[PDB]
Amino acid sequence: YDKGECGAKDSGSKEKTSALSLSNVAGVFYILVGGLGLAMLVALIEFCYKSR
Amino acid sequence: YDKGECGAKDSGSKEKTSALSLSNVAGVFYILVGGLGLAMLVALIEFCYKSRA
Amino acid sequence: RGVQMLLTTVGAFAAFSLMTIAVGTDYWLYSRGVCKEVMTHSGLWRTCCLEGNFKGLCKQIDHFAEYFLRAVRASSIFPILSVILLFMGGLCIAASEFYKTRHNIILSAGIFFVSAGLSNIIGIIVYISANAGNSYSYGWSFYFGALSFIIAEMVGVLAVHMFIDRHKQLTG
Amino acid sequence: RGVQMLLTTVGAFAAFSLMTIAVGTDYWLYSRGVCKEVMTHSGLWRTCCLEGNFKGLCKQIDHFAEYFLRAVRASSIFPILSVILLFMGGLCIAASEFYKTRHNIILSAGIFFVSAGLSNIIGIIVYISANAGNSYSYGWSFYFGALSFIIAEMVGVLAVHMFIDRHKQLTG
Amino acid sequence: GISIMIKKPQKSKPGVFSFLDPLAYEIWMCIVFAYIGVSVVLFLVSRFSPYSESTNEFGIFNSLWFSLGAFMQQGCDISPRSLSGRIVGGVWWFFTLIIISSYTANLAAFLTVERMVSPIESAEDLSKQTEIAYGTLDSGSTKEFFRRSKIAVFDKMWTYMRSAEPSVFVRTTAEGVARVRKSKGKYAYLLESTMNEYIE
Amino acid sequence: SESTNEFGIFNSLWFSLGAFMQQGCDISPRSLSGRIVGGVWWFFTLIIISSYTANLAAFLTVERMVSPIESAEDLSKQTEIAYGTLDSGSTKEFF
Ligand SMILES: N[C@@H](CCC(=O)O)C(=O)O
Ligand SMILES: N[C@@H](CCC(=O)O)C(=O)O
Repeated sequence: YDKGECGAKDSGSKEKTSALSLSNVAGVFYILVGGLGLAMLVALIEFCYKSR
Repeated sequence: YDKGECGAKDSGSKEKTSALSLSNVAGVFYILVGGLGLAMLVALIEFCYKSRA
Repeated sequence: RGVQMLLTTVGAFAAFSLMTIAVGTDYWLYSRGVCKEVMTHSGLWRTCCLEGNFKGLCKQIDHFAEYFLRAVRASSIFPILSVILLFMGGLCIAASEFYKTRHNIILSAGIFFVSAGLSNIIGIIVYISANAGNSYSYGWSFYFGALSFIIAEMVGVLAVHMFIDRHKQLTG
Repeated sequence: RGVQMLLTTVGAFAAFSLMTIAVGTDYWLYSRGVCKEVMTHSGLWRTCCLEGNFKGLCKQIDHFAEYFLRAVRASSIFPILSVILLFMGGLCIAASEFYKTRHNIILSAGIFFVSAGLSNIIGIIVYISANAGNSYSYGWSFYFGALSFIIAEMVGVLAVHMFIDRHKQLTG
Repeated sequence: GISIMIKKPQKSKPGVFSFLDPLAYEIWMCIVFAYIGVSVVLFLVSRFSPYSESTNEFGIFNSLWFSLGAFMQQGCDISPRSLSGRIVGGVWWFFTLIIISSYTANLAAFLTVERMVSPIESAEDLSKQTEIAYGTLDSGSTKEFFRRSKIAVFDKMWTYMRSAEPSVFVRTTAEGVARVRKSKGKYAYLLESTMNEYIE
Repeated sequence: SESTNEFGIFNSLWFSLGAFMQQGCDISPRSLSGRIVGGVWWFFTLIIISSYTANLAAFLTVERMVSPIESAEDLSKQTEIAYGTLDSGSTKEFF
């Protein structure tokens, strides 16, 4: 007990936050670009339907 | 008593209360003013085009 | 009809007078200090003492990246330029008794009036930021500045409206 | 008016050159590292050490459920795709010097440029998502790639503006 | 009376753009490219022939103007006619909807952690805190007093003063003060309050 | 030819106010300098509002009454709170 040390058990010192990384939101960008990629395809298939 | 030479302390009003200071958001106002500052020149070049059609 | 020329020139005159008074008066701030603690009032140039034996004493202000921002407050360039540009606009529109038919006076004075007003927004922001760099409250010059700005924001619209109508009537 | 061909012919080769240079240079990142820590520079493929006695020593990069994601970074196939598609886009207008009056040879150039840009964007996102896992900072290739994307966009847009004009004038 | 002494906590001068601090540099950069791409795609798809390009207002510049106001959630004056364009709109709308919320949440958290800082007060909890070290003068009466007094909190103080090394002890007021001045935040000192009242 | 658009001064004040609130504005600048001016004011409000809501959220999470005074100097600056020793107690003679 005289050799006890690690009061970090109780969070004896307080962390401080930092900004969100890109990884914490990366998902939305894939969704966006995939959506745009799909969005182009309709115009070509519409024009080929309207090709006659 | 002559030798003591520092004493600035929060009195009359206090920084610690809670509110955001003006300084904490100041830059946005610079961005705003610069934005409005730009739009004058666009109209001026629109005149400099049209003024000799 | 017409007399709006008088109203707009009066507005410019009044704002100019208020602005030059504001730059020229020791009534920006009340605070505690000593003209080397006592209630103390500030000009933008000088620190002056009241409420004590040194009442009426004055001293030059202590002027001393944000390293380069220090010069912005220290020069107070934006206040001065606001006055200079309001002077330019007013003295230009004062010339409109002659040299007529071109109407360039009205448009240019309009732009001068607006830019002069805009300048004081920066000046105020700069000063209010720098002074934080307690117990305060603002002196009358701060409100003379605000009022000058308000009148500057008014007068230019009316002057541009006069320019527009007096030019547009060529359509009929 | 007509001349836009002379302009739109310009940018694609420059964007291609910049993109391949960016892929082709070992200066994407400044970081701590090793070449078997000390300050180090790296590209996509390999690492070379500076700031010490070993300066000039090099090694190939460490290549090593979400597990299957690693392949995309390890290849970096998206950059390569964007480069190849940009080549195809440029070859569209090179082809449209012959076989004129078809018009529809022009159309795909912008589509190729757009898609290459979208690839570049994904490539960047992937690269950051991998590498961010220490006072780091970016090497010039990163900016060259960004600029390449921006030009590819603008050139594609104005090429489409030409394809809008040149066929429409036949249709009355 | 004896007193504790500490360094001033350094004043938290704002940064000129600290409002950005929630969101990290790379995210702020990468938003821009997406805004461009969306605008360009909206342009291209709007003016490809409906079967003739005169049939809609969605020129390049109007396409750049739609996306900015849409990103602000300010609404807009015009709306894309084709189903393909509507896809793009919906996507960009969802994208902004996530970002603005995340930004607000993070900023609120950042302020929240601050308030409950709870800085060292009365400092008797130096008998309970252990991350922050404190010194005492050699041979000074205090060096006997903490051996010679035996109140439980001072018992554990003396146990700390016994056990901690590099030692809590110092030969002179001058270099003890220097130790506090250099060992900012992490270090503290015990001295006579009359001396603190002279120094501070 | 002037006034080819709705944007009289009155309508300009109306539009800019509706733009500040995130509220329905039908008219459009349709033109470069106006569109430029429209943008930044939107970003300005976005940041302002987000800041306000965040800070109020923090404000409600932790409370602190703040003691009104701490020192004999404050007791020399006294507003109204009266004070005194025990009577007959030797601290009175000491004072
Ligand atoms: N001068 C004090 C020193 C007190 C101390 O540092 O313990 C004494 O008489 O012991
Ligand atoms: N204990 C004090 C009385 C209380 C006081 O002085 O206020 C005395 O011995 O006189």
